[PDB]
Formats: sequence, structure tokens, C-alpha cells
Amino acid sequence: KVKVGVNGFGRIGRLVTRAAFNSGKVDIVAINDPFIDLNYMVYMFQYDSTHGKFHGTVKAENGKLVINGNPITIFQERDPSKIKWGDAGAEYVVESTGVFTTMEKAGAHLQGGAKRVIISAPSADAPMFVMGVNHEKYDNSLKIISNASCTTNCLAPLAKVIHDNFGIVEGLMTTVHAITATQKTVDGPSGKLWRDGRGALQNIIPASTGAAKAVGKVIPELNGKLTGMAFRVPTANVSVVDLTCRLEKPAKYDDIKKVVKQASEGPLKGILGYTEHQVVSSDFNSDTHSSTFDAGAGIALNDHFVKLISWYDNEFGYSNRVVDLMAHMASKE
Amino acid sequence: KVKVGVNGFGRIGRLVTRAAFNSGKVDIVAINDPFIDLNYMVYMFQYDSTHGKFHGTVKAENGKLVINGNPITIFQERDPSKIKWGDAGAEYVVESTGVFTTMEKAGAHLQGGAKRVIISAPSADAPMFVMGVNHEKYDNSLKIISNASCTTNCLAPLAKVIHDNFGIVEGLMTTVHAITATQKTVDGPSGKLWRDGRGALQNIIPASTGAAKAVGKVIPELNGKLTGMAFRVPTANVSVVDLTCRLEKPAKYDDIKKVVKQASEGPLKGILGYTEHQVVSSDFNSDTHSSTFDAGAGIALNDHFVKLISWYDNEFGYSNRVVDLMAHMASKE
Amino acid sequence: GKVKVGVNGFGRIGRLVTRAAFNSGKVDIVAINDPFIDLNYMVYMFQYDSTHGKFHGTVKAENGKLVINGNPITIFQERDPSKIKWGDAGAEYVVESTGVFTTMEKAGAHLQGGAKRVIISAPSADAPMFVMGVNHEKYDNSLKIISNASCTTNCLAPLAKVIHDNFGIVEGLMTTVHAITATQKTVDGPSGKLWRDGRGALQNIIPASTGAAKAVGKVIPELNGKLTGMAFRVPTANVSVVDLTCRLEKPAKYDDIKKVVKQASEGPLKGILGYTEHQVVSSDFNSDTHSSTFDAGAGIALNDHFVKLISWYDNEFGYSNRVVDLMAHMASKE
Amino acid sequence: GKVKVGVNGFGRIGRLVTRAAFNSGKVDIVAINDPFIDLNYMVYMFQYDSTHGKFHGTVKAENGKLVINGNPITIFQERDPSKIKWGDAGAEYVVESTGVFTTMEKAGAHLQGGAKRVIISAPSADAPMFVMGVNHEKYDNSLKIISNASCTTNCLAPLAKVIHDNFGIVEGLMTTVHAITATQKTVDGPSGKLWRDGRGALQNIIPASTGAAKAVGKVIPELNGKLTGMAFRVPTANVSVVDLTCRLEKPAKYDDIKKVVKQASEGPLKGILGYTEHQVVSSDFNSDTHSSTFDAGAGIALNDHFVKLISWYDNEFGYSNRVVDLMAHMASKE
Repeated sequence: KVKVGVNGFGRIGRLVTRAAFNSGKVDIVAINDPFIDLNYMVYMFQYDSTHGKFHGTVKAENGKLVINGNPITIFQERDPSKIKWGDAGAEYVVESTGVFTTMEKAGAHLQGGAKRVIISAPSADAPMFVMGVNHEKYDNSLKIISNASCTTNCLAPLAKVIHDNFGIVEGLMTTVHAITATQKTVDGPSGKLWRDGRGALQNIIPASTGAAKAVGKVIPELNGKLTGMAFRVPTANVSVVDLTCRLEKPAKYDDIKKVVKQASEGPLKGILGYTEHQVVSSDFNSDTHSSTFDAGAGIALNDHFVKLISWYDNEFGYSNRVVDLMAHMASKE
Repeated sequence: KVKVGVNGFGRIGRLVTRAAFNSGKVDIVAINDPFIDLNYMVYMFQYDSTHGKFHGTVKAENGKLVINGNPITIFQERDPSKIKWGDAGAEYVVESTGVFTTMEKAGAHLQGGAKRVIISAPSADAPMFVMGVNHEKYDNSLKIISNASCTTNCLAPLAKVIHDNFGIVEGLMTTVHAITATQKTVDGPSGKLWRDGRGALQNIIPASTGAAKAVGKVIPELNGKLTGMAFRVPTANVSVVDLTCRLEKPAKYDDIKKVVKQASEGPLKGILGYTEHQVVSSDFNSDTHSSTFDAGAGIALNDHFVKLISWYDNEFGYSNRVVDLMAHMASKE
Repeated sequence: GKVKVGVNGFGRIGRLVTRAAFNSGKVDIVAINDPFIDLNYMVYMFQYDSTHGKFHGTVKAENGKLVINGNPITIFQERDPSKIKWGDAGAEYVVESTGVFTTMEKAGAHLQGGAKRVIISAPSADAPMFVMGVNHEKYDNSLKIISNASCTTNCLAPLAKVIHDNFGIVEGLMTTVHAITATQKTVDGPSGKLWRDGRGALQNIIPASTGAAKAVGKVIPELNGKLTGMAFRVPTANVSVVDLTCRLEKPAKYDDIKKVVKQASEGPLKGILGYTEHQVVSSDFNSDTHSSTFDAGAGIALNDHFVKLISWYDNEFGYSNRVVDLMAHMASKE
Repeated sequence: GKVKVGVNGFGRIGRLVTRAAFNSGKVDIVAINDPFIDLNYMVYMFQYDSTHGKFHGTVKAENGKLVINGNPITIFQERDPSKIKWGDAGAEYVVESTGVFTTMEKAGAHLQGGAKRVIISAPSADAPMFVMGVNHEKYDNSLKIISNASCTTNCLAPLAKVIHDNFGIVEGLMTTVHAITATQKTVDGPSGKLWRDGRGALQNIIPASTGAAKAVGKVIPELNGKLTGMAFRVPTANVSVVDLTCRLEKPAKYDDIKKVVKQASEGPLKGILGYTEHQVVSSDFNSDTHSSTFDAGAGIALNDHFVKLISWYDNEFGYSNRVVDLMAHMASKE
């Protein structure tokens, strides 16, 4: 099992750490957060308002964060080039702070001793991957890669199935997204994105998302054929993608249900899900799928113009894919 | 000023009454609700969690509901044919209970003495109207009409402008809607629509809506060219329409903005609004427009496939249109 | 052997009692009656839960029965409780969860169908009330119709018992900051009897009257007339908190209050009364089966005789598990 | 003769004090200092408000100034308060609303720029604290730096004053069910000092410590050491409620408590202390400029000496209007 280091014990960093222990696919050996001390890290990992108390043991012992008897080395560095990743035995580093997404900034970890870096966010220049869509294009020469956004990971598996079977001429997407840590409880300041500063509890907030554009950077045939926007709404977790698209070949709705059902049962098992149940957002809380096609929620205007709905736990689905990507990277070593 | 009777003092009935006094276009002279007594009606009209305390005076006096010194006759009938609408001087009756939407059911009010009935909801058989779109097709022979739904009243004015200028080849709509009185606080029973029974506070609930299909009945050229679905989200009021459509003529996004701005300043003034501000849902609370085009929120894939965003106060916007429709009917009398 | 139980009403309490029965395995649900929810809808409502998640097990409709974990349950669709053939389905006890038959005369209708005992999963004006860990030992086989009090009394009474037994409660006033309930409205709607309860649940803090503190007196007779309170309904889907401000007879340092509560949670009230010193919030008690959990860090003392004691409760799980525990206790006395 | 005021910080308090100044017209805002919010963003933040709606007038950027209702306001972008040219803009008083300069030494920096008096819109460790209607008459012209206490202190103190003056408060314990604040997090985030305050604001009832009941003893010296309490943050955007459980020296029937509160709201505490017998909920006090409104129907008495008194407050508009009223009072004493 590959030994992993996690930079940042924020919402992504903690959920990637929890996915690592829950799945057991990788071994967390080090965590770096210059602001959260060891005692606070135990509290933040143990208790979760959204996903509940950690099913396992969490304790501070000899200056280390012990999760299920596994001692994890804690670092408090502000500069990523100063983290002694190699000393703690961290082969891979999950860059989850969101402030080092370019290969230049993400490359500071390689100076500490890390061999590979996985950016748990979209990157402007690093190669992007989505498990089940283009992870086979990963090779050992790639020292710094990105796992795209949770929305890019929800849309791309559905886009792959729909394009492979009927061909997406063009598509426009909307994601009705749950509130995130970047939003404000009451009307506050967000100098760059004014709407994002408005009260998260009281508002439907339109937001810009490069996730539908990013899908074309992972399914190169769809490059320039997809774009979209988001609406942040007052729910703590679980989001939904709404893809309105035009198809090349005609597609009856029940043929597109059969097509997604096959992919969910075969190659995209655990990545792409399929349901015909009368589901609502809370039904996908702690669901580890990247995306789950909602058959009953979608609607077709004609054989070439459809609206396809797909749910995703923006927190769990994505953190599990970061772990799956590293497990795949380790197998190619 | 025409004298109006309101059947049902529910959320629509109270807000239509409020719009009548706020705008002064109509005179409410009678209200019928077999369940809410006069004292409770004073409380429900005066205090509103969403729109605040009524700006004016409300009292119970001599068995009459007195709003701004205007005495309103109160009836407690379960059978709509037994309401003495004519005795109270009610020329038009707003049928807001939602349980008498067919012309046969809504026609019962004419037995009590009413001359015309306006169903404040979609009807299976009554002629439908949307102010600013097809209200000129109303004529004095029509004794029972429908004002369509609040979502139709938001989509149809935008669809009218977009189709008149560029031609809508086909369109698919999503409405991210605020919670309604038909939803449940916690997981409860809704035998017909299972998803609508699930906890309103905790969930994004997909729902079916014939509002996009209904635009084809007020704009006969778009018949069969539009359909959609809804997502109910945890906000008390203000909803948004997201129209993804293909245009016949090419349309740069600034040309779409230009023609919408012109319609909002000219013929659809007060019905269709236009904004370039960094708005969120709460900015449209108590906004009486039927729909307000959000220029900054929309996105174009090319010059033939666009996503157009438009806000609507699902409560005040529609209620004011019920009053405007009656103010129109009176002018044709 | 395990008591066979019938559940009247498949509403929020009825489903969670049925859930607690299978999760704990203390009793066997053999029949359910709801005249409005059909068998197919019952499968959906039991399987999926927004608050507590999908049911850990299997649930399916098969041959007109609701099979949960391979156990077939007989479904009835009766509006009149006297017309339910409880005895035919083998139901020895009936949980009256509809909330509309809380008097002994109304709840007694279930005995006409063949039931032997009726447990009202709500407060009753006349039936004997019980709170597990406080006065369940006063239950005897002569009692054919009993009440399990409310969720709020089942939270307050175990804390009141410990505090009164050790220091004596001279007088107390409590406030419960409660989660939204099925009786509330999504937007400003009509609630003819309780006008405030009709106002939008999402937008408001709604003051409400509750006889739960008064009901503690009917379970700890020494505190009769010594306790009263009110509630504030707030916009959270589940988990509530009790705030008891009281005057004590004997002096009590806050660490002595903590010490005696910790002892009771580890000994006789294990699983009923909990104790924590952690930096907890409401979501930390979601699906917690305790009747009440004393929050040591949240409470505050003015002086040795005047304190504010905070205690959390999953108003949904804590209570339904106590309905199951009460019937398991009744079965042991048979 | 409107006193010309400067506002340091265009955060929620700063904007709401500016809004109260124009809505009430009691003082003239002439300058605003915020080193992070530029003029164009200030127009947006003042014009649109999720809680209180769009401003009742006009807001625009013109010639590098913020013009509200035709009144041009000078904008400063200084990080050091001592470097703000308050005197050049004509600002006689400065409202210190950033929350980071609450000591008299820190708040005194504004006097170096040319200000004559500084009003801290928050509690201060050392500055004299005032609550309008309870101790504002103790303000005198020697006081160049004062504090307006907190929003909860301004709610509790006027009710405590009436109750103590008529019946005498032997001892009291207060709980405030408070709306969410800017210091909370949307989802589980870090708050190193107060761990519970970092947990998701939308999902939780969060117990919190508050020195607001203790602080009432400063403005009402007769209640020093006689009051303490805690808070519960709940998922509502605005409007909070105080719950005072207290023991009275003199017996008081609940109708006598109502009678004396109604008299104070109609007489000396008109506009500060309100009184209602209506079936009110929190949203009914949104944009209500009262410091506290006694809810007659929500409170409950156990006996003539032990009561729970409920009082609502718009934690935003109540307090902001008191900052403006306090400065209008200071100007009258000049």
C-alpha cells in the first residue's frame, strides 16, 4: 500500500483522510496544516456534522494523530517546500489547500521528498484525470497531476456514456450545488465574487463553473462542445448536475436509461450509479459514487434533445476518487 | 374600479388580497374560506414571515375584515355554488383554493352571483392568459379564465422576446424553486408525489412541472417546442428559471441582452425586468415583476445555443398579475 | 419469548418505533395499520429516511405483506381502531402512534380487536405515564393501557431524577430548543388551534407551549408542581436540547453535579442518561438512542443553589427506542 | 444640528449603523473607512441586503464618494486607525465597528485623526458601557471613548431594569436563542479558539458562552453578580430571543409583570422596550428598531416568585439604532 501525505486538514483534506482509512486503499502517514494544532485535528476528524462520528478511533499520542492505531506525523509548515514529506515516508502528497493548484506551486512538495503530487482540485496546467473516464492515460512520467473538481467527476462519467453511445453535438449544464466552506453565513465580503459573499442560508446564488468546460479537457472529443453554470442553494451537502444536450444519433429516453444502467453495472461500477427510485438529495449522503443517474428526474423534448439529471455527494464521492486515483498510480509504479 | 371576491384565504388568496390593496387596481369586497375564522384572517393577513407586516391597517369589526378602512364580507362556505358573491357586490371571483380548476368546478361561483371567475392556477380546459404575452386575446365572451402558474408567467415573457427576435427552435427549462405550502417539514406522506413528501428543509427535491409545456398554449408558435422540470430547494421564497435553448437566427449574448433590455423598458415594463447587477434570490423578495432577466448569470456556448437565467418572486409577481389581469378584463367590459 | 407487537399509524413515530424494533431486536413487529399509506408507499417510507438514512437491512412488499429482514408484517387499512383484527395477526401489544387516540377510552379500542395491552407513544390526559429509568418499576400487569410520555419528558425526567435524588430540586423552569416536527408548515399556513405553529418553520424561531416539564411531576411525584416550561421550535430537521434552570435544596458545586450525573450514566441509567464533556453540537446526537445526554461544558452555575443544566436528545431515535424498551419491560413482567 | 459621524469598518455593523443613520435621520454620516472594500463594492453592499432588503433611497458612487440620498460621504482605505483624516472629512464622532479596536487605547487612535469622541459598537474591556434607556443619563462630556455594550445586553438590560425596579431580581439565569452571525462557518470549519463555533451553522444548534447577562450588572449596578447565562446559535439569518428565568424578591402575578412592562414600553422606554400580546414569531421583528420586545404570551410563571420572561430583539437593527440614538444623546449634551 502506498504511503500518502495530506497537505491541508480542511474539508477536502479530512474527507480524503477518512476515505483512506474507510476504504483502506492507501496509508496516510503525514498531515500538514500550519493553523490546526494536533488536539484540534482529533476533534475535527472525529466529529462531522454531515457524515457523523468517525467509525473508528482517533487520538493524539506522542505528538502524532493516531487513527485506528496508525500514527500520522503532523507538520505545521506555511511554505510547502519546507515540509519534510520524505522523512515521514510520504511517497505521494494530496495537495488539498486549494492555493497551490499550478504545477509550479504544487511542485514545492517534491522538494520535501515527495515523489508524486495529486491536486484535489482543478489545475490550470497540470494533467487532469477522472476515474473511469481517462485514468488509463496516466503514466509514470507524470509527477504532478490533478483530480479535476467533484462536479467535473460527476458530469464526465455521464458525458462519456452519452457521447460513446449517441454523440454529444453540444451541451449546457447547470449544477444545483450544496453550500461550501468558501461561502458566508450572513452577507459578507467576497471582493472577487460579489454574489458568493451574500448570505448562504437565505439565497440561491448563481456562480460560474469551469467544470463543464473541464470535461472536454478529459474527453477531448467534447472540447468546446460543453459549458455551464452553478446555483448554490441552502443545503449542507449533496449536489445535482443537470445536463441539457443535443445528440448526434437519435436516442429514445429508455434507450439512454438502458445505456447508463449497463455502464453502472459494468465498467463504471462504483463510479457511475443508476437509479429509478423516487430519490431526493439526502438519499446520496455518504454515497461514494462520483455520479448517480436519476432516471425518473430527467426529461426528453425529442430524440435529439434531452435533460439528464445526476446526483453526487460533492464531499464523499470526490474524496474517494482521490484515493482511487492514488491506488491506480501506485499499481502503475 | 371592479369589485372582487377571493375564494380561499391561503397563500395565493392572501397575497392577491395584499396586491389588490398595495396596487389599488381592484377593490376586494368579499373573501370566502370555510376553515379560517375572521380573527385568524386578521392575523394571517397582517403578519407575513416572507413579506413582513402589512403596510396599512387590518381589523375585525362588525363581522367584517377591514383593510385600510375597507369592510370585506366574510363567507365560510364549503360548496362554492352556495357563496352569495352577488350579495356582497363581487363582480369577479379569484378562485385560489386549487381544488376547482376545471371550468365546470370554477363555474360554481357564477351560481352565487359572480359575473367572471379567474382561476389563480393552471386549468385543464379554461383559456389561459399571461399578462404581456396573450392578454390581448381575452374578450368579453370569456366568463371563466386561468392565469396559468407562476413559473409559466416567468418563462413566457422571456420566451416571447427571445422567439420574436431570434426564434426558439427548441428549449428545455429547469426551475430552481423555493419551498411551497404543498411540501412537508419532515419526511411525510404525499401519496401521489412521493418525492414531494420528503423533508423540505433537508432536500433538493426533483419535481415535474407542466409550466414550460404551458408556454406553448400562450405562444402557439412554441407549442411542442418547450418542456422542463423543477428542483425544490430550502428557501422560503423567490425562484429562478433556467432556459437552455437553440435559436433559429444567430444571436450574440450582447444582442440577447439588448433586445431584453428594450422589452423591459417598453411593452413589458413591470412584467419583464432586466438587470446587470450581481443579484441573488433575496434581492427579488416582494419584487412584483413576472420575470427579471439576469444578464450576468446566463451563458452562451456559441451564437445558437444559450442558457438564459430569469428571477421571479413566485408569490408577489404572480399575485400582482392576477390583479393586472382583472384590471384588464374590467377595461374590456 | 419476544413480544409480538402491532403498530397503529405509520407516521414519523410509527416508522421509527418499527425501525427501533428491528434495529434493537427487543420486540417483533407482526402488524401495522395505516388507512392512508398503501403497502408500496410503506416500503418507500421505511426504506428511505432523510434524517437517519437508508434502513440497514431489507424491506419489500411481498404477497400483500411488508417484509422487513425476512419478517412478514400484516398490513391493515382501518380508520376505526376497534375494527383492527390485532389478535388475528398475533399482535399481543399495540403501539398507538397516531396521536389522535391518547385518552384511555380512545386507546382502549385496540383491546376490542384482540390486543392485550396498548402503549400510547405520546402523553395521555388519563393513562398512567412511564419514563424508562425513572418510574418503569411502578408498572404492573393490571395496567392494560399506558403512555410513554413525550420525547421532551423522557429527556428531562432522567436528569431531574438524578439532580433531585442528590440535591433536591426546590423549583425549576425549563426551555426546550426543539427541532421542526411534522405538525409544522413549510411556509405560513393555517393551524387554527395554535396560530404560531402555522407560521413558516424554515424562517422562524416559534415559541410553543409544552406540558413536558409539568409531566415530570406525574412521574417523580416529589417534583409535582415544582416544574414547568416552554419550547422554541427552530429550523433544524432533528435533535433537540433541554435547558433546565433550577434551585437546589442542598448546595451543589458544578463539579459535584457533573460527578453524580457521570455516575448515573455509567450505572443505573446506562443507555437512558448519557454524559459528555466534549465540545458537542446538535448533529453529534443524530441517531443517538439515549433519552437524554448531559452536556457538562454547556451548562452554567450562578451560585451553589442556582444552575442551568443542558441535555441533548434525539427527539426521534431516543424516544422510539424507549417505546421498544418499555414493551420489552412489560413483557418481562408478564 | 445633526452631529457629523465617521464609521470605521463597512462590515455588517458598520453598514447597518450607516443604514440606521439615514433611515432615522438622527445623525449625518460624512466619512467611512474600510481598507478592504472599494467604493464600487461599498455601493453594492449598502444597496442590497439579504435580511433587510434593498435600501429605501439612492446609493451611488460619484466623484470618489459614496452618495446616499444625495449626501456625499468621504471614503478612506487606511489599515492604521491613527492615520484616518477624520477631522478633514468633518467627522466629529467615530463609530468603531471593526471589532478589533475595543480597548480605550486601541479605540483612542481615532482621536489622533481629528475625531472628538469614539463610540465602540461592541463590548469593551475598559471603556464605560452604555445601554439606552437604562444608564445613558450617566454619560457626561468628559467621556471621549465609550462602548454601546452588545446586542443581547441591550435586549436584556431594559427588561431587567423594569423587572428589578418593580419586583427586585434576587437572581437570574438567561439563555439567548440567537440567529447565525458572520463569525460562524457554512460547513464544519476551523475556529481554533471556540471549537463549537466552527461547526456547520446551517445544520446545528451550537451552545455558546456569552458575557451579556454578566455585563447587564455593569449598566444596572444593583444586578452585579445577580445574573449570568449562555447562548444557543440556531439556523436563522436574523432576529434573536432572550429567555430570562429569575427569582423575584416581591411576589408578582404574571398580569402584574405584564402591566408594569406595558407601562414602561408606553412611557420612558418607548422605542427601546416594546410589549406585545400578539401570536408573534421571530420574522415579525425583522427590521424592528426596538432593543427588546416583551412577548407576553410566550413567558411562563411557576409561582409568584419564579418566572421565565421572553423578549425578542433584531440583533442587527435594534443595536444599530441604539448606536445612532447614543450619539444623538451625546450630541445633545455637548
